[PDB]
Amino acid sequence: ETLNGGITDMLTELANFEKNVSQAIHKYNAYRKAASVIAKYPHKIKSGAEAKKLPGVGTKIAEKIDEFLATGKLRKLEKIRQDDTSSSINFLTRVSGIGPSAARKFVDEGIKTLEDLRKNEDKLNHHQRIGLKYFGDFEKRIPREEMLQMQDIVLNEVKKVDSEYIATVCGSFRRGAESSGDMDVLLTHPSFTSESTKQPKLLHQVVEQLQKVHFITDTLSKGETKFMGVCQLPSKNDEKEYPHRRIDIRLIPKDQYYCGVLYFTGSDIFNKNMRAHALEKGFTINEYTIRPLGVTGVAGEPLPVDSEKDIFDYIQWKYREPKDRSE
DNA sequence: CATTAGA
DNA sequence: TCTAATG
Ligand SMILES: [Mn+2]
Ligand SMILES: [Mn+2]
Ligand SMILES: [Mn+2]
Repeated sequence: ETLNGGITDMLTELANFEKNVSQAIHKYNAYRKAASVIAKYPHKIKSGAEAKKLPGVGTKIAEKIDEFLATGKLRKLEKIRQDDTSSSINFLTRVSGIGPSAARKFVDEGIKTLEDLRKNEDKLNHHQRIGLKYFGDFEKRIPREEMLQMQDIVLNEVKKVDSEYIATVCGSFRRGAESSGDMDVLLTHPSFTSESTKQPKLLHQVVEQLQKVHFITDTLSKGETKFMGVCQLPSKNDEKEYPHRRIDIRLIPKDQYYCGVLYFTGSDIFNKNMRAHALEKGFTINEYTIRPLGVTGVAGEPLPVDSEKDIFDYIQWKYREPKDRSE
């Protein structure tokens, strides 16, 4: 957590690079398991040799650790950090729509900067187009204050279109966070669950709503179950407009909400841990259900849920307010 | 780890 | 169809 820090971070830098600037899936995969194990080991690695004892630790990375231990740095690391191309790739990457594949291609074409991308708006797609559009506000955090404002309007039309809806705005917001990166809207409807062969419109009706009122402003992607967009809060009585916000709305079978709710609400750890416990408790939890375990090794059969509580009662735990689902 | 775009 | 990019 800290006695093995420099090593871990260095490695992951090492790993993140192979994946991105290069295509080295494997090396990258390499640096990761290593960067993983070395993180677990309870003592101060004092030499590669020592590291090397480890699993996934080869001559390659161990060599790497000596150098880092020996001298406060690493050239390979220093070289990359300098490398304009590779820099370039990391950069373009921030552009929502942009991935490594693109990055690279873009770079090869010579598009390396913000401006580059502009000049060639043609070379980019709608997503990427949008991404480029709202790059600044896309990297901006969302104050709860706003979060509050957003969730309000949203439940608002949700309600309006059909009173039979259920929306929850999950994530850290849901968890109390003083700020969020985007807004995550979970959605369901009685008239939609497991078997009841859809009602795409169900999703459809809302986005449309939000749009008509100006909440929704662009479309990153619209599917019959997962919309992905951009939104904004009505820029008040002037002098202050709002940044373009990333938002996601998703449809869900009323029969699997709460799990998914539970889940997407986190925290990553809270979940893992709760889930771990459900294992002892003779259960199985996952993004959609909760199945009781059969000693044969495994089992099935989706226990019925109607609330965040049921899942809890099931594994006989303490209801944790989402406030404190921190871990 | 599944959904969406796209080419 | 595949492949990329999001989460
Ligand atoms: Mn070994
Ligand atoms: Mn990006
Ligand atoms: Mn998200």
